[PDB]
Amino acid sequence: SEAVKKWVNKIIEENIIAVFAKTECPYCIKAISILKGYNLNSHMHVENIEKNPDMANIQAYLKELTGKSSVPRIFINKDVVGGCDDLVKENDEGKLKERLQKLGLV
Ligand SMILES: [Cs+]
Ligand SMILES: [Cs+]
Ligand SMILES: [Cs+]
Ligand SMILES: [Pt+2]
Repeated sequence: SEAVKKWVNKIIEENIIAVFAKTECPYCIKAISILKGYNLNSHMHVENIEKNPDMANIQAYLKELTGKSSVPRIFINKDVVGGCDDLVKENDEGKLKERLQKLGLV
């Protein structure tokens, strides 16, 4: 399905911070809260892919792009950050702030 891929691509390309998430997902909530703590709201988009008829196609494409089908799936300026554990590692080790600095976001 080209439509699904194009839809996912538009979300990633039109938002510097793009998070694919689902309902009642604690690690989604944690990752989003961490990102909002950098005052990134204006350049963030969160897409709930569970409330979507094509969830499985979206997840399969996210796995093709990132290696995992699970949510949260986090992209920053089209680069794959990964899941919430990946975000926590980057945040604790300073890489997240460097990412955001290079983008003029921090
Ligand atoms: Cs912060
Ligand atoms: Cs937003
Ligand atoms: Cs930090
Ligand atoms: Pt949005």
